[PDB]
Amino acid sequence: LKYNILPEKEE
Amino acid sequence: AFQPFFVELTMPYSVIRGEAFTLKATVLNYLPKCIRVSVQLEASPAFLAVPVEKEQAPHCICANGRQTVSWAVTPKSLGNVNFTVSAEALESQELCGTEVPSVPEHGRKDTVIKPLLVEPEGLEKETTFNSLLCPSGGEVSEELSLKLPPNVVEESARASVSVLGDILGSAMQNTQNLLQMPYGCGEQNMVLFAPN
Amino acid sequence: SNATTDEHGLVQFSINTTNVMGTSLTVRVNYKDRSPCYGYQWVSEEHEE
Amino acid sequence: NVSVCGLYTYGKPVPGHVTVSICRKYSDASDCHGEDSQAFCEKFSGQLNSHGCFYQQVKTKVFQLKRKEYEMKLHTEAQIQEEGTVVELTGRQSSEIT
Amino acid sequence: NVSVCGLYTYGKPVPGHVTVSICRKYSDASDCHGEDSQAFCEKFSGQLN
Ligand SMILES: *[C@@H]1O[C@H](CO)[C@@H](O[C@@H]2O[C@H](CO)[C@@H](O)[C@H](O)[C@H]2NC(C)=O)[C@H](O)[C@H]1NC(C)=O
Ligand SMILES: *[C@@H]1O[C@H](CO)[C@@H](O[C@@H]2O[C@H](CO)[C@@H](O)[C@H](O)[C@H]2NC(C)=O)[C@H](O)[C@H]1NC(C)=O
Ligand SMILES: *[C@@H]1O[C@H](CO)[C@@H](O)[C@H](O)[C@H]1NC(C)=O
Ligand SMILES: *[C@@H]1O[C@H](CO)[C@@H](O)[C@H](O)[C@H]1NC(C)=O
Repeated sequence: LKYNILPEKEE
Repeated sequence: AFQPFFVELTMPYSVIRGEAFTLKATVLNYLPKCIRVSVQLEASPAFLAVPVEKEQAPHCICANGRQTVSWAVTPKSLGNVNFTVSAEALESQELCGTEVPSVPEHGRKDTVIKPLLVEPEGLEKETTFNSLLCPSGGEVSEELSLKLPPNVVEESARASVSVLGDILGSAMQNTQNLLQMPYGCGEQNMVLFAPN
Repeated sequence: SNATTDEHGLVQFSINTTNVMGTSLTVRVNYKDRSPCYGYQWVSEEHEE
Repeated sequence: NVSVCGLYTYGKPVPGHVTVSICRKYSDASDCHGEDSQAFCEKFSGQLNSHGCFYQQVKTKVFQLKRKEYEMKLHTEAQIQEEGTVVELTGRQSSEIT
Repeated sequence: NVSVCGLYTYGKPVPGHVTVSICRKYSDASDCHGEDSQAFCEKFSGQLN
């Protein structure tokens, strides 16, 4: 499969 | 082949939607007639354009002279998308050279339209399982279904499956190499005889 | 015999035949394993034979 | 750090320049190359200091401290200032094999 | 001696800056476990007129 993550971890 | 009054746009091949960037395309005059050329691009809603050297007007381009301008850029669309630029000579700007007829052929203005694949932003990790089923006299059945939406960016998912038996994907060469009449001592013959 | 290069580097032998069976031919400009620059080690120079 | 200062009368050196044939050598050559047996000849030459003895730092990387790179043979090219009778000789040349 | 210039689209010109490369291969670096197999390289830069 192919998919995307990491929209956050800016706190 | 040549083109007289054209814009030669070159750039990377594939870009990403998220981050911004710039590209630089050039208009080419191999003609001693020295032309002020007003280069621009027609931007669709697929992206927004902001220049860095558009406040100043270009001056002129003599034989093999070239006026080039950079354009910061960030896309929003996806897929196989087209790319736009502009070019044409202009009349009555006698400030740079001696004259400017500014009349190439009836197709004097050059409006190039070029393609683009734009793979996506974000961390490309994957997901994959598998299984093997075989009856000899009946039927079996598999089921794979992987629900993994942790706080996601949409339009990312894709798989591409395989019904396969990898017994002989590329297994010809060992299968007709490893054949020999043995030689030497006992262990030599055993290695020359056991794999066979 | 002895000859010397034309512009194409050519000379044209011609040997009368009626003698012992075999026959070995080599034409030379430089001597057989010359004394200065004998070459009995790592150096690169071996003139054509 | 090949340390080099000899004085023609033990108290009178030149403000000048010196080089020296630090060379990777020792491979029996017919000089078919036209150059001697050097696998390398390195040139860590420096101006001779007017004040004091002159010393040099020669790195053994470019010397290529290799198994099949062979013993050295060393032959300074020590030059004399405003005289022109420049000195050359092969001393400190017969080294060892490690 | 070295020379360089390409036949362009229609054999035309286009200018720039050139950086010519000169190096030898299989350098003297450790001979089984390479360190700097690229030799002592040099720099001949030019302005493509
Ligand atoms: C953008 O470019 C793509 C190709 O990358 C265009 O898709 C082609 O459209 C033409 C008709 O204009 C078809 O004949 C082709 O078959 C299409 N692609 C291919 C090679 O199969 C697309 O029309 C352009 N415009 C868009 C939608 O961005
Ligand atoms: C011995 O070798 C070492 C390492 O090269 C020298 O240390 C430095 O050498 C460089 C020149 O290669 C000088 O510019 C530095 O100032 C030196 N640093 C110091 C003071 O350690 C060292 O000077 C050499 N000794 C001599 C005099 O040959
Ligand atoms: C070549 O040598 C032979 C020896 O018998 C002689 O008869 C002949 O005349 C010589 N050359 C020719 C072909 O005339
Ligand atoms: C360079 O010089 C050689 C002669 O040494 C000549 O044959 C050649 O044509 C010249 N051009 C090259 C190879 O750059």
